[PDB]
Amino acid sequence: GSVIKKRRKRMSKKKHRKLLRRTRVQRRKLG
Amino acid sequence: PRKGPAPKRPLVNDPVYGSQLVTQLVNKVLLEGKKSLAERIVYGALEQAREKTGTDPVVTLKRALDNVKPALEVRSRRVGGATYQVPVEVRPDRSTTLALRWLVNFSRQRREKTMVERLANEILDASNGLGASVKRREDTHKMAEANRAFAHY
Amino acid sequence: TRKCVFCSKKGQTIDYKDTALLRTYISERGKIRARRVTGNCVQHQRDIAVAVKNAREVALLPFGS
Amino acid sequence: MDVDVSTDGELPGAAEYAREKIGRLSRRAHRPVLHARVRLTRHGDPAVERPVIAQANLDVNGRQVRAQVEGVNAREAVDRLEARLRSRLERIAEHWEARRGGVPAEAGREWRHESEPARRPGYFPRPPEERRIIRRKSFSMVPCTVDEAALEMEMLDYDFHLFTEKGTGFAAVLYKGGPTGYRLVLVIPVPADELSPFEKPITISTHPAPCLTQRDAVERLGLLGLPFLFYIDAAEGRASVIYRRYDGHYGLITP
Amino acid sequence: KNVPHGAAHIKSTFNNTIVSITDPQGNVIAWASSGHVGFKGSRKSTPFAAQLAAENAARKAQEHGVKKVDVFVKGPGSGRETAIRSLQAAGLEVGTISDVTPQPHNGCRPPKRRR
RNA sequence: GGGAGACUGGAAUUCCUGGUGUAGCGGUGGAAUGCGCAGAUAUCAGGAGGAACACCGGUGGCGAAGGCGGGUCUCUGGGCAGUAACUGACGCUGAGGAGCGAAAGCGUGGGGAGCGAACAGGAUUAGAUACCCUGGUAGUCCACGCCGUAAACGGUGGGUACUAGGUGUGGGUUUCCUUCCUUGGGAUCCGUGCCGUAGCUAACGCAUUAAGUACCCCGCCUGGGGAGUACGGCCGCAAGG
Repeated sequence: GSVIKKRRKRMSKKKHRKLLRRTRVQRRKLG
Repeated sequence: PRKGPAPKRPLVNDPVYGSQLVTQLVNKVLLEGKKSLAERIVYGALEQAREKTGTDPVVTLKRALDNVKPALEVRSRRVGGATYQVPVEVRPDRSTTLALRWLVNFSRQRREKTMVERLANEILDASNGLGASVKRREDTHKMAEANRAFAHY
Repeated sequence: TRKCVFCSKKGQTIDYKDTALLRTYISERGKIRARRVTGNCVQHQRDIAVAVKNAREVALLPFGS
Repeated sequence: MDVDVSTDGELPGAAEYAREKIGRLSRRAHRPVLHARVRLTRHGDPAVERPVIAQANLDVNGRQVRAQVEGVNAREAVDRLEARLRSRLERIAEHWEARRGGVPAEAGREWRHESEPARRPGYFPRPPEERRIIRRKSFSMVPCTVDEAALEMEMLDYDFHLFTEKGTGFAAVLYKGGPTGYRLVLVIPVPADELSPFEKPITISTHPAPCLTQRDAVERLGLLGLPFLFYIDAAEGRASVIYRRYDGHYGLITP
Repeated sequence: KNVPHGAAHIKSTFNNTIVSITDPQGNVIAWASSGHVGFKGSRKSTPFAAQLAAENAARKAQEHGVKKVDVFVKGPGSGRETAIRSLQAAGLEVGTISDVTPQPHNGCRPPKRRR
């Protein structure tokens, strides 16, 4: 199939990973 | 010239000297179709050279040509998406054309107050190896030598 | 093509001691010749390669002279 | 950068907005821009959904870059025109950073229109694997002079020729010496006086033909790239000339 | 000194050629480089620069008493052909030609591919 | 080249030492950082150390999958063929569950030649947190353990029976040309490719190694985003799953 779907999925996963990197310390302090 | 070489115009010999070279010279110095004036200029220059040196116009003209005739030149060649100044061998016809063009052009920048006198002085200096056209030939040969490394393509 | 001289009824055994039988199978640079240019079967080609390597290890053939 | 805007009809404020929006693209162009013009028009018919028409023309160092857009108002048309012009200038760059991925790379991998054509020798490849020597001429070893050897060259249409010299009694090979004339190579170099008299303008190679084996001769020919190799064979002790043939094998001429 | 017989080592890389004449015990007696004959930058990767360097090294060995030499070529082909031709052309007799290029048996990791 | 352990071989890169030896070497599309003139690069001799095993070497072998080739020895798993001596349906699949599971990554202790995230400069560019160049730390390596993900793909779950062929190639048995040397050819069992019937498909294509004809068991799907995300829970040192 076309790689457009894979592009959407990788963008979503990348954004989630960046969010996790940004809030790692806050999650640890609240967890 | 995409479909092949074009035919050459067979220019005729001169009346008062009987040589192809002087006719080529008058065609080179020709401007605006004033062929009579160009012929007058060339004939006067040849007579001035004859009076100054005492010999025949044609022999000293040929000596000047051989003095200013180039054998190697430099052209911009693009190989592999990159351009270089490649030295190239010059065909005899191109060498004669370049020599005559240089002679005329450099005689046009002289300071002898008249086209006939400027042309006579330039041809005499080229015969003796002192003309600016000789210097141009020396410079173009030097430039061809300096880029010899690019001669393999 | 060519013949596997070992699959024949006169096929000499492959050993790392008999150096001439191996020298006839390596190129002039000492590299092991390919199977197609030789024509031997796969098992005999592998045995030849193993014998050549062993002979090199015991200093009987040069390492790419 | 200076821009001239030739508006039309009633477009109040469109000129200044277009001027200030388009003049910001000068830094985007990688070459100086000259006489950059813009034009704004409005469709008289109200039936057009996008009535405003914007056109822009730039002269980036002799290269004409033009764009045209439609919009519902001056601001939208100008913004779309700016985006279009930015895309065009991006595609125009032509500087090295934008022309570095299209230049042919590597040596054999990948092929392009301007990729360097493969250098092919006159002979069929026939790689060292099963190259062999399947041409062995022994045309003539009757003694000859330089002129006679040259004539025997000419009608045979062969660049080089191996004979035996008259005066020396030694084997020799003549070949075209290029613009210098012809060149003569002997098994043992001798001057011209001992060499039989001649009229052709030739020169003699000062080096002697060396002694070496068949495999060594093939290796020297491969690593030296000459059209042939003239040598004294080690085992035979006599002259020999090897040349790469027209089928890929080596042509060994022996007495 | 006087060394009638020696060896010639030619290292032709992708951007330079180095020619060194050597007393067969391994001692360099005269060397000429591609950049030593007036070239610099990419200009010194050309076969003509290899020709000039080989001729210069040949003269710098000839006045030292070297007559007959044997050549050891090395490196990817840039000007090896012209290097040996120039070595011969400068009056230096060539004994034998040997290709001795360091060929690893798949050792060390090569640098990553360019793009 | 299925796996584990032990010992060990050579080419090459790097570094060190000592000769010869000079003014450049290196690098690119072109250059500059950089190295060298305190003796570099080059060449020879010697020494130290780490990693990977050129030729053999392929659409060829083994393995359930990941994956697996320098050599030798020890221990060990699986497969195929023939005889059919033996037991006599003991078979298939398998929710959960357990085990193995590329690379990257984490912990402790070693090792560190080359390569090299990060990080420095050089260069290109309007801008270069990049592509190119010079250096370069983790890491790549070894031992014991963690994690449990991949375009972990043939994007094709496992078992069985049947349905035209033709031709490569790997392994093993046998009849006839018969020299019996020979891919001689035939027959047969087990793999691994290519082309092609019927048949199937939306088409591309698959086609005895089925995506054909049917039977048994398991997993999974019910429009696209939101989202394999939030909450809750389990595992994990952590990343995270």
